[PDB]
Amino acid sequence: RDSGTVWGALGHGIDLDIPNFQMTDDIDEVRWERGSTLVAEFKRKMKPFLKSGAFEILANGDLKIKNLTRDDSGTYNVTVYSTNGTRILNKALDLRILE
Ligand SMILES: [Ca+2]
Repeated sequence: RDSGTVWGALGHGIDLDIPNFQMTDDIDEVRWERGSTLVAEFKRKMKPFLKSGAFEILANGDLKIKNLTRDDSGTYNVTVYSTNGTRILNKALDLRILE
Protein backbone atom coordinates (compact mmCIF):
# COMPACT_ATOMS: atom_id res chain seq x y z
CA ARG A 1 0.00 0.00 0.00
CA ASP A 2 2.96 2.30 0.68
CA SER A 3 4.67 2.45 -2.72
CA GLY A 4 5.71 6.04 -3.30
CA THR A 5 5.66 8.83 -5.87
CA VAL A 6 8.13 11.14 -7.54
CA TRP A 7 7.99 14.10 -9.92
CA GLY A 8 10.45 14.70 -12.74
CA ALA A 9 10.90 16.26 -16.18
CA LEU A 10 11.47 14.52 -19.50
CA GLY A 11 15.06 14.97 -20.64
CA HIS A 12 16.20 15.75 -17.10
CA GLY A 13 17.88 13.55 -14.50
CA ILE A 14 16.22 11.66 -11.64
CA ASP A 15 17.14 9.05 -9.03
CA LEU A 16 14.78 6.27 -7.93
CA ASP A 17 15.26 6.06 -4.16
CA ILE A 18 14.41 2.71 -2.59
CA PRO A 19 12.50 3.12 0.73
CA ASN A 20 14.38 1.75 3.76
CA PHE A 21 17.16 -0.03 1.84
CA GLN A 22 20.95 -0.26 2.10
CA MET A 23 23.05 -1.78 -0.68
CA THR A 24 25.63 -3.25 1.68
CA ASP A 25 27.64 -6.49 1.75
CA ASP A 26 24.49 -8.19 3.01
CA ILE A 27 22.86 -7.33 -0.31
CA ASP A 28 23.78 -9.70 -3.18
CA GLU A 29 21.16 -9.23 -5.91
CA VAL A 30 19.42 -5.92 -6.69
CA ARG A 31 16.94 -6.06 -9.57
CA TRP A 32 15.22 -3.01 -11.06
CA GLU A 33 12.19 -4.32 -12.94
CA ARG A 34 9.41 -2.30 -14.55
CA GLY A 35 6.28 -3.91 -15.94
CA SER A 36 7.47 -6.60 -18.33
CA THR A 37 11.02 -5.32 -18.86
CA LEU A 38 14.39 -4.98 -17.10
CA VAL A 39 16.12 -1.71 -16.36
CA ALA A 40 19.08 -2.64 -14.17
CA GLU A 41 19.89 -5.92 -12.42
CA PHE A 42 23.00 -6.15 -10.26
CA LYS A 43 24.15 -9.60 -9.14
CA ARG A 44 27.02 -10.27 -6.73
CA LYS A 45 28.22 -12.68 -9.38
CA MET A 46 29.13 -9.71 -11.60
CA LYS A 47 27.78 -9.59 -15.17
CA PRO A 48 24.78 -7.28 -14.50
CA PHE A 49 22.09 -6.17 -16.96
CA LEU A 50 22.00 -2.49 -17.90
CA LYS A 51 19.01 -1.72 -20.14
CA SER A 52 21.17 0.99 -21.74
CA GLY A 53 23.67 3.77 -21.10
CA ALA A 54 20.67 5.89 -20.03
CA PHE A 55 20.91 4.29 -16.58
CA GLU A 56 23.53 3.89 -13.87
CA ILE A 57 23.28 1.78 -10.71
CA LEU A 58 24.38 4.13 -7.93
CA ALA A 59 26.68 2.88 -5.16
CA ASN A 60 23.66 2.52 -2.86
CA GLY A 61 21.87 0.18 -5.25
CA ASP A 62 19.94 3.15 -6.62
CA LEU A 63 18.82 3.93 -10.18
CA LYS A 64 20.37 6.94 -11.92
CA ILE A 65 18.50 8.10 -15.02
CA LYS A 66 20.35 10.21 -17.61
CA ASN A 67 17.42 11.66 -19.53
CA LEU A 68 13.79 11.11 -18.54
CA THR A 69 11.46 9.74 -21.20
CA ARG A 70 7.94 8.38 -21.68
CA ASP A 71 9.05 4.78 -21.11
CA ASP A 72 10.54 6.02 -17.82
CA SER A 73 7.14 7.22 -16.61
CA GLY A 74 5.45 4.57 -14.51
CA THR A 75 5.77 2.29 -11.50
CA TYR A 76 9.19 0.79 -10.74
CA ASN A 77 9.77 -2.37 -8.70
CA VAL A 78 12.91 -3.33 -6.78
CA THR A 79 13.60 -6.83 -5.48
CA VAL A 80 16.54 -6.87 -3.07
CA TYR A 81 18.06 -10.26 -2.29
CA SER A 82 20.59 -11.39 0.29
CA THR A 83 23.82 -13.34 -0.16
CA ASN A 84 21.89 -16.50 0.71
CA GLY A 85 19.65 -15.87 -2.29
CA THR A 86 16.62 -14.93 -0.21
CA ARG A 87 14.15 -12.05 -0.51
CA ILE A 88 15.22 -8.97 1.43
CA LEU A 89 13.20 -5.93 0.36
CA ASN A 90 10.49 -5.62 -2.28
CA LYS A 91 9.55 -2.01 -3.04
CA ALA A 92 7.43 -0.20 -5.62
CA LEU A 93 7.64 3.50 -6.52
CA ASP A 94 5.68 5.78 -8.83
CA LEU A 95 7.87 7.79 -11.21
CA ARG A 96 5.80 10.53 -12.86
CA ILE A 97 7.59 12.37 -15.67
CA LEU A 98 6.29 15.77 -16.70
CA GLU A 99 6.35 16.20 -20.47
CA1 LIG B 1 19.85 6.81 -4.22
